[PDB]
Amino acid sequence: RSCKFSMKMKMIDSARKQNNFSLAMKLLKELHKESKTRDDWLVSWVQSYCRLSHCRSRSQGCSEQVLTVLKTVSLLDENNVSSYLSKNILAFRDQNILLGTTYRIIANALSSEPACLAEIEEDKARRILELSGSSSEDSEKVIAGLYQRAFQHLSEAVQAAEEAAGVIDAYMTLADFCDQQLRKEEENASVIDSAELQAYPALVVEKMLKALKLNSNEARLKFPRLLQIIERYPEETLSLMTKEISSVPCWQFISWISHMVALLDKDQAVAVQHSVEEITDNYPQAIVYPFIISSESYSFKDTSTGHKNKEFVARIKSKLDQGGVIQDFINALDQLSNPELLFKDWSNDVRAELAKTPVNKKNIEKMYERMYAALGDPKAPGLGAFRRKFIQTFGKEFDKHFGKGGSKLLRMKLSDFNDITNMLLLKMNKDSKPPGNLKECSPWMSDFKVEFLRNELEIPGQYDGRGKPLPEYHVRIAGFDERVTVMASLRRPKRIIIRGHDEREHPFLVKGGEDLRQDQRVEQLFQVMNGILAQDSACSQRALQLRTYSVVPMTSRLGLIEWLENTVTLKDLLLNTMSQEEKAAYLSDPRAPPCEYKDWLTKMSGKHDVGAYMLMYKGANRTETVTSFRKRESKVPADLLKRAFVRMSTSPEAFLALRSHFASSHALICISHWILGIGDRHLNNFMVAMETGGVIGIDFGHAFGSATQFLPVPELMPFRLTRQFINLMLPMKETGLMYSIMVHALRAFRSDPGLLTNTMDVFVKEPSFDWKNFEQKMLKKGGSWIQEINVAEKNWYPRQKICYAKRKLAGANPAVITCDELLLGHEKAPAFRDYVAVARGSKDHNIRAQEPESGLSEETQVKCLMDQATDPNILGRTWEGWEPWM
Amino acid sequence: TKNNWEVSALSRAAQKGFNKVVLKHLKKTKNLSSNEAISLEEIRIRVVQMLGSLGGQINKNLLTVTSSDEMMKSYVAWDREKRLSFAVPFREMKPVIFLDVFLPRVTELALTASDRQTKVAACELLHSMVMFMLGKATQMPEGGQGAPPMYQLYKRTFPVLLRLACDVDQVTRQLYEPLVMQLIHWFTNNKKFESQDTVALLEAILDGIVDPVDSTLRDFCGRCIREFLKWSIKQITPQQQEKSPVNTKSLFKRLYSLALHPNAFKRLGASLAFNNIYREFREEESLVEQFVFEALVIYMESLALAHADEKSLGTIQQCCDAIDHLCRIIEKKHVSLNKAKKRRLPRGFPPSASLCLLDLVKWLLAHCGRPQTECRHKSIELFYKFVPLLPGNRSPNLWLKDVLKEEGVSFLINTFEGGGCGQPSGILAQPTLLYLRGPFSLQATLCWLDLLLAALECYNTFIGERTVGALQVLGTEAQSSLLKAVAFFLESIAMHDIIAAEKCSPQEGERYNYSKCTVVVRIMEFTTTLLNTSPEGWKLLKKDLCNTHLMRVLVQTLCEPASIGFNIGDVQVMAHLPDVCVNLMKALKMSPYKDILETHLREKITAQSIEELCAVNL
Ligand SMILES: Nc1ncnc2c1ncn2[C@@H]1O[C@H](COP(=O)(O)OP(=O)(O)OP(=O)(O)O)[C@@H](O)[C@H]1O
Repeated sequence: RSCKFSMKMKMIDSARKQNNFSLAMKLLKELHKESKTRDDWLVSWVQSYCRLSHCRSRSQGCSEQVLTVLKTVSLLDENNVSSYLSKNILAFRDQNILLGTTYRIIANALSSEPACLAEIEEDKARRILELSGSSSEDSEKVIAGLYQRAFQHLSEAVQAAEEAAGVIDAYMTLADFCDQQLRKEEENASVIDSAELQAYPALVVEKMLKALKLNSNEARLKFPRLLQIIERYPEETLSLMTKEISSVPCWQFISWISHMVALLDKDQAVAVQHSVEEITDNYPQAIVYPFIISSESYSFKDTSTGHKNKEFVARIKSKLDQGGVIQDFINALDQLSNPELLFKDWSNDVRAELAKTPVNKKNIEKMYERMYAALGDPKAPGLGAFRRKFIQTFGKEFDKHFGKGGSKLLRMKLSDFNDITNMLLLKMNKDSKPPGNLKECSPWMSDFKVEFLRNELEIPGQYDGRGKPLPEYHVRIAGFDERVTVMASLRRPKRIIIRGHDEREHPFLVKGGEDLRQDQRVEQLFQVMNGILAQDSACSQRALQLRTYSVVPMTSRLGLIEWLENTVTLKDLLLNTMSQEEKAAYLSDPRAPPCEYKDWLTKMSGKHDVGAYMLMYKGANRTETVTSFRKRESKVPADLLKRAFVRMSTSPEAFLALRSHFASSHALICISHWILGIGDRHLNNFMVAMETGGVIGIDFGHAFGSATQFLPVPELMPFRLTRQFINLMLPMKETGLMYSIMVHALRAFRSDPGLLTNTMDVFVKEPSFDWKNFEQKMLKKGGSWIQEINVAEKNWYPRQKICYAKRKLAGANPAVITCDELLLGHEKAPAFRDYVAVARGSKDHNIRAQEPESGLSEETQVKCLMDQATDPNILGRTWEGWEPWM
Repeated sequence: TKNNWEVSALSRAAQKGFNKVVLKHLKKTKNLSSNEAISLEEIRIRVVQMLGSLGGQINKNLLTVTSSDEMMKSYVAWDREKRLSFAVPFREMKPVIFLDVFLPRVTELALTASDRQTKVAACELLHSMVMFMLGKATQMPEGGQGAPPMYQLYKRTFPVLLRLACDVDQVTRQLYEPLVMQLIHWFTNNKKFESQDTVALLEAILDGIVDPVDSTLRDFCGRCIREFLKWSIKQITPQQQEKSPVNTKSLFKRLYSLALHPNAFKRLGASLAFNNIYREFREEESLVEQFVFEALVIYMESLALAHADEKSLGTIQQCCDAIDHLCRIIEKKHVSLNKAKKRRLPRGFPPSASLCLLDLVKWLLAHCGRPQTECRHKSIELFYKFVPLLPGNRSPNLWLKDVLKEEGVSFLINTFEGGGCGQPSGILAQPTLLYLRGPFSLQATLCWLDLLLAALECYNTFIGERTVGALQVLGTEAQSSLLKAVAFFLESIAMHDIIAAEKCSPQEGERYNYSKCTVVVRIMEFTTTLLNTSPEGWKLLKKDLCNTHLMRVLVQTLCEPASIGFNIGDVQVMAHLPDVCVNLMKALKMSPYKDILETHLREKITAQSIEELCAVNL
């Protein structure tokens, strides 16, 4: 009989885990009799019932969630304490954490809609009021008393939990409840409430770090909340966080090692210093490149505190770089840039410097020194058979056309500096050659020769930060290849190969010209994203994960991208699929869509340039755009992706598996790029793994919403859902698998909204170069928002980007976020009203227009967000390079 | 396997009725009951019963595709285009079937079948399909499109052939052991040596040797690398050697990369590789000179890496044999191996343009005191074998005397007590324990006991083999710390200090006790070397070595050696303990310590003890 009882209890646990509550309720209903025969069986029964009722009260709304959980308090402050809840400490821990979650569920049911308390039943409403202990209120203290009951039971659970895998969960549930209680008061203006929540941050920080010491992923993804909570509660939690980090093992911060070395200047860099100095001790190859990028902006703010931080940064610099081999590698990668691009960036940044009054020579010397160290003085730190050919034909046009730097150029002359700079640039774009082998490109990497004595360089991108690193297995640089191909792409990066010590080729992409920290923070957000999906059950069933690569920013204007192997771009997959007549009639036909779009733009505008767009926005109605987009889109061949997947798969089983994996991965990256709004999603920014079929998204240059702010033509679609995707799913449509994967992913993201918007603190703490440049190009014009947001408050621009991201992940119309971005960036354009009247819909022919501005639901959001992305009115007016017909 | 009732003497008897002759036949055939072995059908039933009795959660590990990348990496074709078209000759039609679609089923059916008729049929079909693949590759129009590039099919077919050629079945081994060798003979021809397919075959062999399951597969791909070398330095022209991606320089480079790998199977694979190619290495002279020093330092460092592994993998047993082969190579060509050419510089050396046998003898002498055991013994043995064949052919007694005088006495003590050359570690900096900078973890204690063993083995070998007299090194003229280390160990570690008195798991107690008992035995051998080798200088070993602590340890390992921590499960150490105890007690007879030994044995071995043992019932 005891065996039959235990087997039925395990079946009930499995039925609860598989969301079979209607079966588990019957199987547990017929064990209520036998459970009373013993005390063990009664405790295990009521814990099974209470846990089943907690899992049951998620789909039910308020006034049906509180009913389902209210029957489980009526039998838990009852008996079984008689010699059994005193003998078993684990049953006491489970008992307390179950009753704490019970009171938490009631208090959170009575808080979003606190007009439901007497809207259930009077006996049960009096049961609520007598459970809290506070009396004779309507809604003012019953919720606070239930909160105090939940906190009391969870604290008893932690005290009974300290005597892993069993204590981690009580730790995390208490810290999660207390962090939610700390987050609930950010939008209420009260000091009584702050005075009763002030005991919480210590019991957040200490318990979360004591969970992280027991090898927990769920505490490791909640570390930017710890680094954020000191900015809000510094005097009760900074020394506690300082002493509680020090027992945590050495390696659980290597993923967060770009938050730490950028927080290493602020007035909270005392709780981070032991971990930074010991990572510098143990693994002086993880922290080096973030230190070299972070050390260019620190601004130590002379006080009695800041000298310690100056000396700490100096000692970290002394502990790293140990022979200059990393700095030599950086300076040897800086040689394989086209100098014409560096000249272009120098001229643009000088023009941005001179376009502001009261322009001084206090900060023009700092720009002339680097361009003279790079594109001036020939006796350099190092160069090769390309830079000397550059310099001995163009440096003599610098010492007379400007002359000496800070003694002749310092006139204002923005009309005349632009004259001479253009007059040199028009000859500088007519002598550049694609540089050949590495014997002419950088004569350090060619004869690298590892054996100096012992200066070992790892290949960057490693140290994922999810376990003990074991740095012996990491492949180290033992040579370079003698091939570099330069890809044109309007900006020219270089594909090199780092020959490892295991006699293998490791291709990397070296791009110079732009700051690359934004790619790195986007990939860090993707790593947080597919750690969020891995703990959500509906996404861990389908195994939804985002394919991330490693981006290593070394300095500004220098970074390394990992080059993934045996992938092709999406446009190459779609052009190799076509036959000889299809490719010919697509690249060369007056009636092909690449030419017909330009002809139709000229027939709707009269102009040939980028102005043809802004004259066809206001100039064209819906129908002339929609029917011409359909007539354009009916010209390309229909089933290209189906043809590629039939050509690459063995059988019908393999074709269904490859098509489901392609559609599932692309539907995951659509919602993932929309959450942190990425643009420039043309077909050369998607890569497909040719061995697995999955899609990889690259190039996060327009990372937060900026393709619809800082562009001469705005991008109004949230992601890429053109015709060649939705004809892969035929005979069915996009409303099946792609929609359902998007619902599950967006629901997991909106389950815990805190993690993604707490990871983004690095965007406002250490802002990149392109975000300060976008801040100055946004502060130039000024529009409606200037009388609404404070410009003298903070850096304020990544705070606004986090406000948009948090706002759309709180439930928001994607039509609203897009027109808000057009309002924020495209004021005083002639066609701004048409921009909003396109990006908002048409009220009878769309679903994104007859929806509320916010408060939106889970399925409704993606239902009005797929409407925007495949809309012929929007897709008929998009940049020609995007190719919205494909 | 339907075996019904045939025409037996039971059926023809039972066809006429049910009578006593059928009873006689049943008591014969039914009651044979001698024995019968287990068949394949009973095994298949037991495998289903095993999979049912593991459960349901353990159960679905037979379908080990639970990672999503190994899910989706099994749905793509082996090559995108269909190669191996076959026009089936009927009389009038010749339709085309593509044999690419049969390859993944036939390969797994030839590897894992359990049915010998299915397995033999699959092996024959795979053989003829590989022949079809080699024929269809060399077709008549052009190498680009008139010859299909079937690199993608070769890349997945070659490991199957490598496993089939070491298969335990007799027929498939007779079938695929010649096919692999014929295939290496063809792919190391002049016609297809710069190809990408011979790179695929070489990569398949070098991924065969590192395989962490099948030892037979590693043993066979060693012969495959040997055949690759033997037919790649013969069929081709000698100047086209050093222009191929698969030449012997790049092969040896990839061998060294395998040899210094942290994973034990890759080092074991590189060791097997040299153990199979040492003949064709030693019989080529413009290759052996530049590479023998580099290869010896690589394999010595691989053996030093093989110290911290698990002692059923046998990386030590292969790596020492590889080192012995390089040794004997150096022996046969030593008359030219002590010129001063510019060889390929071994890693870790300071840079030079001359490479002789002399600085290699200096290197081995520098690494005599390293902590890692078998590398230390091999370094010492190689030094003692490389001295007499040099300029002048001096003994080590002369050579080390000269090097000792022209560099100082404490140079030798720094090589011995200073543990290894790439660190300033050793028992110079830690004579006692008393400090290790931490909470006294167990990997630190083994490191110190192992450093004590290193310095002890160095001193014992150099004093016992008459190269250096004991009086000049153990006297105080350069301030060694060995006798202080020995004194500390016998004082407070040797007797009882298992995990209890070394902090001032039960499974970690044995890994301690092995390293403690080996240094007890090595202390005793060092003492006997002192008392037999220097019958003038026993005065130095008075305050530390030969005292009541050594005699208490000696009478304890004499009478009850389990109490010190020796395990009786070993038999070599327990058979060796008689010899070291008798040699120490025999060397303690021609010494003034004879009396203290006799009073230590007189306390523990008496006549009253023998009367007390036998007064009990036995
Ligand atoms: N992570 C990567 N893995 C493999 N290939 C890449 C990767 N990133 C870029 N590439 C290759 O490099 C080329 C350009 O890359 P990318 O788009 O990132 O730089 P870019 O073109 O300067 O940026 P943008 O697309 O904004 O112009 C592409 O054609 C692509 O094939």
